[PDB]
Formats: sequence, C-alpha cells, structure tokens
Amino acid sequence: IKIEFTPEQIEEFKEAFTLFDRTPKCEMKITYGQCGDVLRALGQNPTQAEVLRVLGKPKQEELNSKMMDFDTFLPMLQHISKNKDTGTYEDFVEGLRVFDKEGNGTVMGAELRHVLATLGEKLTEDEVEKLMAGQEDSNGCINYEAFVKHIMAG
Amino acid sequence: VDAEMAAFGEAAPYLRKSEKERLEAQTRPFDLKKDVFVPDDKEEFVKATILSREGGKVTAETEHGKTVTVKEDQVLQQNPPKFDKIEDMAMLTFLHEPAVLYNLKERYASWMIYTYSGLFCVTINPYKWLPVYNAEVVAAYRGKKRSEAPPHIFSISDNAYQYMLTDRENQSILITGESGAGKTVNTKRVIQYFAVIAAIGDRSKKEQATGKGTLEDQIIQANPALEAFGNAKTVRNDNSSRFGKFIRIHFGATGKLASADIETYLLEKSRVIFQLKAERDYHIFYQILSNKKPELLDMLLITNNPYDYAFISQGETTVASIDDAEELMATDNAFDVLGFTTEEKNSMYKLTGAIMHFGNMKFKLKQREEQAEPDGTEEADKSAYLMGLNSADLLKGLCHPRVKYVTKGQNVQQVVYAKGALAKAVYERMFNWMVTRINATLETKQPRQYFIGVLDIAGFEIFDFNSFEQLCINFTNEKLQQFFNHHMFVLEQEEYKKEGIEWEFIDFGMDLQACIDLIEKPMGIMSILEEECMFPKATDMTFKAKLFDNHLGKSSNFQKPRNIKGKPEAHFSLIHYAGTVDYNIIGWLQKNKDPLNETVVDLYKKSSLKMLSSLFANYAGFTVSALHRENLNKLMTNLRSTHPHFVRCIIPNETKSPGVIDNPLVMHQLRCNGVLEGIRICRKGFPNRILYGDFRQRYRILNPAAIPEGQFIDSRKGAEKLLGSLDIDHNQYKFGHTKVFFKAGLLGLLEEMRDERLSRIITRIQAQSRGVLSRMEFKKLLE
Ligand SMILES: Nc1ncnc2c1ncn2[C@@H]1O[C@H](COP(=O)(O)OP(=O)(O)O)[C@@H](O)[C@H]1O
Ligand SMILES: [Mg+2]
Repeated sequence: IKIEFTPEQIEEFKEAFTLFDRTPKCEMKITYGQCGDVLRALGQNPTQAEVLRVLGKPKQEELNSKMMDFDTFLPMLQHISKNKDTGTYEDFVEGLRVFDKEGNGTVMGAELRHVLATLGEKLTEDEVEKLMAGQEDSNGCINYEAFVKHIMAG
Repeated sequence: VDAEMAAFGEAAPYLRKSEKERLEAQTRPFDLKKDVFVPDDKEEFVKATILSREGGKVTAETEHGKTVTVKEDQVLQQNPPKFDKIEDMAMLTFLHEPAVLYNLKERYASWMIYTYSGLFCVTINPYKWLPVYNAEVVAAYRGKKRSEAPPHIFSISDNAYQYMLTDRENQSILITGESGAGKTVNTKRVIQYFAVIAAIGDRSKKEQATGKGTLEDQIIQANPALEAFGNAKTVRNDNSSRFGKFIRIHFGATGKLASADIETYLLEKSRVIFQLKAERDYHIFYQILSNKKPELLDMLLITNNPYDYAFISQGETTVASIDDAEELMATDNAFDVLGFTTEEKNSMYKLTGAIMHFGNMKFKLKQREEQAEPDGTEEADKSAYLMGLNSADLLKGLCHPRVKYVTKGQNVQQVVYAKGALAKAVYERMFNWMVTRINATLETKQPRQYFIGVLDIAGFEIFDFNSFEQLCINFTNEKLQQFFNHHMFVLEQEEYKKEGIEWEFIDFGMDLQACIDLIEKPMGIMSILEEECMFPKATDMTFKAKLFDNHLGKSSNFQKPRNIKGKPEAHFSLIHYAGTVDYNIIGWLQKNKDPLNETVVDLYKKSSLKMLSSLFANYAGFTVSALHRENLNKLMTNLRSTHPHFVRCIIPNETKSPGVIDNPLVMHQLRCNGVLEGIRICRKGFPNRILYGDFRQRYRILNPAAIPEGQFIDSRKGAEKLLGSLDIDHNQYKFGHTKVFFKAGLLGLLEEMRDERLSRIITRIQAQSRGVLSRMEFKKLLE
C-alpha cells in the first residue's frame, strides 16, 4: 500500500513506537497483542475486528509471542487512517437513546454497564468500571449525550 | 397481578400475564436472521435455528433437536420475543401461517383462550371451565373500548351494545366454527351479557301475554327448549346444535330490552330416524325415556328402554356429560316459562312418542305379490291413537296411496321409506312451530328501535363425504365471508381516503363472487337442481350430465371430482374461498323435492289432535334449495343493515383434551374460517401504518442526518427525507396526513436494518470507549 505520511511524521510514529517497546534488548519490536494500544495512542479509534483484520487473522498464541518491527507496522497504520466511518455524534447518541425507556434524556446505570459488556464487541468488567469513573446521578441515572461528549474528548 | 388487571379479580391471569411474567418468559436468545419456521409433515410447521445456506437450500436445527434441509422459499421468519402471546395479531411484524398458529397456541398453553386478529375475536376451546365469565368480569368490561382491556367475548358484547347506543344503528355478532369449537358456549355468554346489562323497558302486561317472569328470563329459557329438539350427541360434540340460528335481540330507546326473534336453518331431519354408530338422536327422546316424569311414558304408551325403538337406538343411547333426567326437568320448565300450555306441551310429547312407534311398525310382502301389507298392528295402533288418526286408514294409506283416482302399489322398501319421510316432516314442522311459538312470547310493549343479531352457524368445513346439505352450508359461508371481505374493504377504503393514499383495488368481496354466481345465478348449480326437479323422468345421472354440459368448460370454479382411494364416491368439485370440495350428487333431486305420501298427509290434515292438523293445514306437494335461497337472502338483508362483529371458534383437538393442540387441525380451521383470508385481502393494501412522530422516534438511528437534531421540525418532511435516503424500494410505502403507509414485509426490513445499525453503533461506542481507556493509561505513562 502507498504511504501518504510526511518524513517528519514517520519519525513522530517511530518515537511513539519506542515507548511501547518493553524489551530490555531494545530491538524496537512489539507483540501482535499490544499492536492496538499503539494505534489508539496515535489518535485513532479502531474496533477489535479491524485490529485482528490488519494482522492477517492472528492466533491467541501469536498475539502474546509473535513480535513485529516498525517497517511492517507502518502499512497497517496507513489502512486504519484511511477509515472515515467512525460514527457521528448523532449516531452515538441515537444508539444510547434506544435504552432510554422513559424518553427523558437519561439511561439507568446498571443497564449501560450490561449493554457495553454484552452487546457488540464486549468490554471487560474492569473496562466497564474504569469507563464509569465520573459516575452517575443520586439515583443513577446517567446523562447520555453528555456521556458522548465525555468519551469523544477523553 | 399488575394494577391495570386488579379490576378483573380471579380472571386476571386467564386474560393477561403480568409485566414481570412477560419479560421473564420473553428473555431468550433471538437472532432475527437464524430463528425461523420450517415446514413439518406431522406438525405443519416447527421453530428452527439456521446453520448453513448452501445452494438454494437452508440447513437448520429444529426444536426437538432434529437437523433438516429445506428450500429457501419454504423458510419463514419468526416474530421477535417482544411479540410473544400478543393480544391483537394484526400488530405482528410477520403475519404468515406459523406466526398466527404459534401466537394462538402459545396463549392457549397459558390458558388465555381469547385473541384478536384485526377485526376477528378468535377463541380456542379450553375443555375446562376458567373463572373468566363471572359478574366481577362483567363489571370490569363495562364501557371499555377493545384496546382498553385484554381480549374477551364480553368486549364484543359490550362494544356492540355501546356502538348501538352511540352510532344509533343495528349490530350483528357472527359466531362460526366447527362442531365442538364453542359456538353455543359463546352465543349463550353474549345473550346472558345483554340480559345482565340491558335497560329495563315497559313491563306492563299485554292482552295475549304468556310466560313466566321477565323478557330477560324468557330469552334465556329459549335455549333449553330449542336444545331438546334441535341438539344431539355427535362424535365431535355431546351437545351439538343440528341447526343454524340467528337471534335478533330488539332494543327500544336507550338500550331498553324490547323483544327477541329466532330464525332457524337447515335442521338435520335425517337424525330423527337415523344415527351413525357413535351418535344419538335428538336429546328429547332420551329425556322422555329417563322416566323422570313417569306420567309421560303412560301418555305416549312407551317403555323406558331406548332399544325398544328402532329410530333412536341405532348408535348410542347414553352420554357421559348428559344427565337426561335433569335435562327433561329443564326442558319442561323452559316451555312453562315460555308460556306453552299443557295442551301444547303434551301434544309435542305425544307427537314425539308417535315418531318412536312409527319406526316400530313392521311390514311384509303379500304372498305371490310385490305389494306390502302390515306385519302386526300394535305399534300402528299406538301411533294413530297419539296422532289422532284411524289405525286402518293410516296403514291403508301407507300401503295403497291414491295418486293423480289411481291407487298406487307399494313394496316393503317403499312403505319403510315413506313412513320415515313422514316422521321427519312431522318433527321438522313441530320444531318450526315451537320457534314460531317462542317468538310470540318474546314480546313487550316497548317499541322496537335497534337490534343486535347473534348468528350461530357451522363454519366452512371440508368432510370426506360432501353431499347437498354441505353445499347449502358451504354456500351460506361463501356469502358470509364475502360480507366480511366487503366490510374490511370499506374500512380500508375509508382509511386510505381519510389519510389521502391513492390506492386502487376491486372490493375484496368480488373475490368470492364467481363461486356464489356458480351456485345461485340462473342456470347455476341450484337453478339446474330446481330445473331437474320439475321433470319426473330425471335421475342423478341426468342432473350430473346437465351440470357438466353447463359448467365443465366456461366455469373455472367447477371441475371434475379429484377422487382418490380412501375418500368415497364424488361427482364434481367446487373451488370455494377456503379450498376445493368434492361433491357427491346421489339423492339431491329427492332431497330437494322432499316427496311425502300425500294420502297419509290428508289424514294428518283431518286429525283429532289440533297440533297435527295445524302443522299440515298449509301443506303443498309438487323446494329445499328455494327455501334456503330465500332464508339466506333474508339473513343477508338483516346483516347488511348492521355494524358486524366476528367471532371465530376453534376446536384444539379431536379428543376433548384440555390444553392440547393438534397443529394440522388448528391450521385447517384457520384456512377455512376467514382469519387467514382477512390477512390475504389486507396484504393487498398497506397492512402496516405508523404515525410520523412514532416513526421518527424509532427509525432516526437509520440516518440521523436526514432528521437533524432540533427543538422544532415538521415530522412528515423528516420521515420523507429518511426513507428516501435509504437503499430501499421507494414504491413499497406511501405518505399520509398523520401516518406512513407500508406494504407487507417492508417493516421486517426496516427492523433488520435497525438492529444491524444499533449493533454497529454500539461497536463504535465501545471502540471510542477503548480509546479513552488507552489514553488514560498513556496520560499516566507520560506523567
Ligand atoms: N369457553 C369455554 N369454556 C369451557 N368449556 C368450553 C368452552 N367452549 C366450549 N367448551 C366445552 O366444549 C363443549 C363444546 O362446545 P359448544 O359450544 O357446544 O360447541 P359448538 O356449538 O361449536 O358445537 C361445551 O359443551 C363445553 O363442554
Ligand atoms: Mg352446539
């Protein structure tokens, strides 16, 4: 694939790539599993399916053991950057609106915890708890649309 | 029991389940693309989960864990769990055969016997008395609209009564279904409901006023009287109505009960003298023989044994559910409440006893002759005594009838046939007289303003052997279905006009016209039978030949009998709305003519028993189809002056088993009763229709850009924008004044697209939520 990043930007990706290198040998090689965290730190938001798709469908043991260099990571970052369909603010609010039974503008705490952990690409019980850091109201009662502002600015 | 259900008391769970109970029963995994319906040889349809779709054939795992392979077209979609045990089936996303079957049988399993399907009130026989008909329930249905309470027959009764008062017009409640489906049970409940709630009119005693108590009492006492002479034990039902009935309940000003009148149809005369091995004759015979009123055995000169009487002991003689002794008490009581005199009551009993002795009179061939003569006279002596006739004149008249000065000759078969034909004519004329008599009592001074007509008649059913009687009832049901179809057509046309939808179609009633025209129009099936009856040289073959030469080519609905090894002899086949019926033409000319020995009839006219002479006073000889045509025109004219309401009774199984559903049997009934027919004709229009406001609230997730987020916006324009933007058939919907109109299936797609979008958006919310967790474990690494 054709690379469209400027030479000054290639070094900006190479400097971020080094921060993820946990090796004491400093070979500048990261596991197929930590690959996603690099792309997320680079201001991108890919799905777990898109993560496993660019790696050519890896196995569970390949994500923990198989290593990867910067020359092979770059054509994959080019593929994620070209994706424009990340979902508008309106799309995100509409999805949570389905779970607003009362039609007031607030979804119950326990419901949102269950939705994000069962529907779609499920989030871990710890990933759910860490996301609801800023908590809910006295009854809880989570103001969606305001929660969309929170997760798209963080 | 939820607060909305508190008014219903003990009835509440037999009418609607609690929200808690609903959500818990509805929580199950469901994939809108894997969970389907597949055909079945034994069960008609089964639920299944798809596995693979390789080469035009779908491979799936059914309930009962079996793996099957079926054609892609043969797979049907399930309605989501949201839709389980729904109250009105017109609201379902998918309205196909298994969608209707499963919603009804799932409610039935929960002991909820009433369901709506558009206009129809569907009821499945529970074979168990449920606490849903008490005064507490009557009180909970008063003044409520259909949607304001769960389905029930009391909703039909109360709304018919309310519509009558509000719209100032006549009403009808049309109750059909097979034998043992529940027509009698529901007809009785409807009539009792009106007696409980109708206003009280002018009760001051008229000059020739007969009867005990009130018009409410009398209307209700009409049923045990009619049941003794018109009801019998059959294989399908222990208390089967062998006649059709239309009761018009007249109301004066303000819902004041004024009068009532009953019209009866196609009484099974053949039963008087004949019974199938597993069936009884009319109840009255066994009621008398019970010896509960011993003075009656002495009066009819009869024994207490049904087996001593050849007309009534050919099949069964006793019924599990029937106490004939208690039943005689109730019958005799009904006649007294209805104002019948001692003379009238004793005359009916005497004429019933006379019929019994008639079947016992034996005949023998005269030596070296083909002429019959009496083989004993004792039973003919007992008959003539009761019928107020001369024994010898009766026996002479039977063996040697006078015809157009010429004294004819009769053999043993000819006399046996003629005494049976006479016994059946007396019985039928006495039943018709009794209905006329009951009608005379069901009167008050309160003037007639409106009526509610309750029709209880056998539904369209295809049997192994279908003769003239079947054509008559099938013809009635054709006309009745056309009345339903035209009513639905008018309702739809009124809705599209009001909402300004330029839909154009022929009356759904026109879809049954060709069959009706084949049966009733000049040179049709009835016209040919009537024409062949006028020629004495005619036979069943001359009639069969006429039907073929007149219709086997230019009449589509007419065709050759599709005879198969198993089913008996057929002569032609008819294409009715509910399927194809194979008719056998043997005896139709004789059935239609109903020939009677007119020498014995002249004796009946000159009888010393006033009743007997009254019944034959206006007898004429030289048709059944002509009378049926007249009575049906009269019924239709009455129905077309009313706002109709439709009740569909379904028999769940053939074994009187509570809670058990036989899928093929329930399916056959759905195909024949109008339920599936109503779905078909509505599918021609716009079956699904959503308000602009409600569409915007549910389908904005499909393209939120088309309906931008605002504090004030025009919903018609917004819905117009959203639908136009989607990769959809833009000819599968129309825009109304307050609602969007959809073709069948379009909504099944809009929901598939909605769940595909909601799953994609949650995935993107989760991927964006992963980004803030990644940036928080990076803002901690950097700092
Ligand atoms: N709603 C009902 N509740 C309880 N039992 C019923 C109900 N409907 C019918 N049955 C039972 O089934 C029998 C047959 O019903 P019936 O009304 O006589 O049928 P039909 O008139 O359609 O032949 C009844 O005598 C009764 O035992
Ligand atoms: Mg009955």
